[PDB]
Amino acid sequence: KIEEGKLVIWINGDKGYNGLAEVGKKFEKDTGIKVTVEHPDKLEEKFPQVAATGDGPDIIFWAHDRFGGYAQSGLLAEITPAAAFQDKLYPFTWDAVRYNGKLIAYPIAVEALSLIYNKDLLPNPPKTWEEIPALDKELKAKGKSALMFNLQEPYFTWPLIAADGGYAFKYAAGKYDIKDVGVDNAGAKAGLTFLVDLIKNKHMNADTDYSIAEAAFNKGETAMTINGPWAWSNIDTSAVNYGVTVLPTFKGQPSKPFVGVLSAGINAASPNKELAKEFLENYLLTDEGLEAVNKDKPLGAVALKSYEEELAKDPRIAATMENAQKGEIMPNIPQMSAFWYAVRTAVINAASGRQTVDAALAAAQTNAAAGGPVEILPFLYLGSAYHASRKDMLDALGITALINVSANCPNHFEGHYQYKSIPVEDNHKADISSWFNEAIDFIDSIKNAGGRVFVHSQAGISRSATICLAYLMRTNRVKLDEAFEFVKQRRSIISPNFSFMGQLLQFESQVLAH
Amino acid sequence: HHHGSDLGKKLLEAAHAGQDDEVRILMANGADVNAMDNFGVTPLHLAAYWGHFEIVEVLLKYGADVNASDATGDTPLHLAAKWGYLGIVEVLLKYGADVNAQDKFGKTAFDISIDNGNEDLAEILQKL
Ligand SMILES: OC[C@H]1O[C@H](O[C@H]2[C@H](O)[C@@H](O)[C@@H](O)O[C@@H]2CO)[C@H](O)[C@@H](O)[C@@H]1O
Repeated sequence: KIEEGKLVIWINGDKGYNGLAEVGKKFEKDTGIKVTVEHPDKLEEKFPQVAATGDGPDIIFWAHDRFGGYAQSGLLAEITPAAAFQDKLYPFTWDAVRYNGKLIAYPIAVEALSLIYNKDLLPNPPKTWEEIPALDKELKAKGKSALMFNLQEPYFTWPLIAADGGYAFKYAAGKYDIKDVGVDNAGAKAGLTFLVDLIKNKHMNADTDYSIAEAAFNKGETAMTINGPWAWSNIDTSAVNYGVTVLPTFKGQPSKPFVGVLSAGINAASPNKELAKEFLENYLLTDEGLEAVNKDKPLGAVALKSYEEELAKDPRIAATMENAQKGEIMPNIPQMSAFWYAVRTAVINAASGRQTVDAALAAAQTNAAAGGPVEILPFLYLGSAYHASRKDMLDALGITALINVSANCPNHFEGHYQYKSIPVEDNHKADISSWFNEAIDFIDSIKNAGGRVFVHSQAGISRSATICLAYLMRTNRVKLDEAFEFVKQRRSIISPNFSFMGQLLQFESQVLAH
Repeated sequence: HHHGSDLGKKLLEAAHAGQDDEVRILMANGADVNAMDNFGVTPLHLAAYWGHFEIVEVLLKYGADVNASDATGDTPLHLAAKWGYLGIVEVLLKYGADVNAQDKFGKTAFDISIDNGNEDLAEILQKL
């Protein structure tokens, strides 16, 4: 869809959508172009889904890190600002939205996490992470706690993971090196270990999310939080006397927060690209437009040069910029998506005791630098014998059962999962179709118990793909070509051998007998 | 077995909170004195870490594993040495706490106490 003559805009629920909506009604007042600002849930996930099929907003707002992958998938329109426009914003904020040398979004404002603290509860914030257990013990005796922050989003734990040496993708020369990932190095392990100790010793609760941590701080229950400039408005409205300061050090090194550039891309499918350009360039990216958003929820340090006067006259912006410089600005490469999903899983699982730090981080390193079991359905995964040997990678996903589709691959962890053997070779003589019904019943029974099956073969290319297609075709009554494109979209190297294709083709005829 | 799990969780929370009478009641009703959470932390771990002397002593009378290692390598004596709990460390030792047990950083209770300025505790531990 996406209607001509209107603008729809998506922005995250923590940003100043009301103040953006006010810029939008200025636009409407002047142009008669209705502007609808929306803040959908899981916006960063939801946008590629809708935009893939030509739907979605006209303009999408997110930090720059997701935008390279949006562009790579053909979801974004190149932006072509005049040189006189490009000069109104800091050169480096343009760099953050530049992907293969094309400008793919408008930068708006620079974001970094800071340590926020209640000045009444804690006149002097700690300089180190190592101090925080002792403060929490003092504070707990008065019925408060030292620190609460969102443990469900890895962005909030990253400054500590990276302080001693963690990193996403190493920056070599002038390219990012997508095989050089620093998620399971000695630094990352040290940082995550410290966070896990905080929890196991009951200084934090692993269930804390954004809203719990904001409520606790803004009601005076907790002495410190970790959050960005958008959060300051709700503290103001509260009765809390707060400061924004340098994040504490860890092992004597500063916390290294990922620095995000809030950005606005134009949907490639929008028929209103010029309207979006006019709204963004001459209504939002002006001192008056940025001020309407900023009054609702602070943007941080806005990309707009003309604001270095007004900004930096705020100590909380100064604090943001100090944490920003101690950090690294996020890469925008298409792999950021898999990286974040991998670190999110590691953090939640280590924080919950479902995985040790070493198992959690190792699993995330492989998934980020190289890949892992591919989700087909929520209870059904597809992969290789290499994966079947990485217990950390099965556990990370919550695997409860495996279908080993091979004649020579051992069942490595028979203690810990339910195993179904299909002992066929990947050649023109194997009758894998003899096992389709057996395997579907196994999958179904494991699913009906809420578990997850990992189907693998030697390569994850032919034998296990063939089993996974047979499940889709019978379970949802779809043809082979439909099932094949669904899986191929998720695991691009699948290639059943010609005899397996025919056996699936014959199985198609039996399952859709009209 | 489901009821025993409930008792255990309350026991961990009571040992953590320093609720002496609650811990006794749960002991009387049959709580696993070595109940664990998903980090392998015991009620003895929590009582030692949080300075609940009376609770420490009840758990040990009831047969708590004095050298229990949580999923992370910490023993109750490591946790008590962290804060210089002379009284708690004394009974843990009385009950056979292992002065040579190492934590995830390779440090013993003596190392932990020196690293935190608990030097009174360190003179005690040094002779063992
Ligand atoms: O949690 C990983 C998540 O972190 C970042 O998202 C930030 C965002 O940049 C901030 O503007 C604010 O909205 O908080 C978010 C944390 O939930 C990355 O930008 C995002 O892609 C990543 O998934």
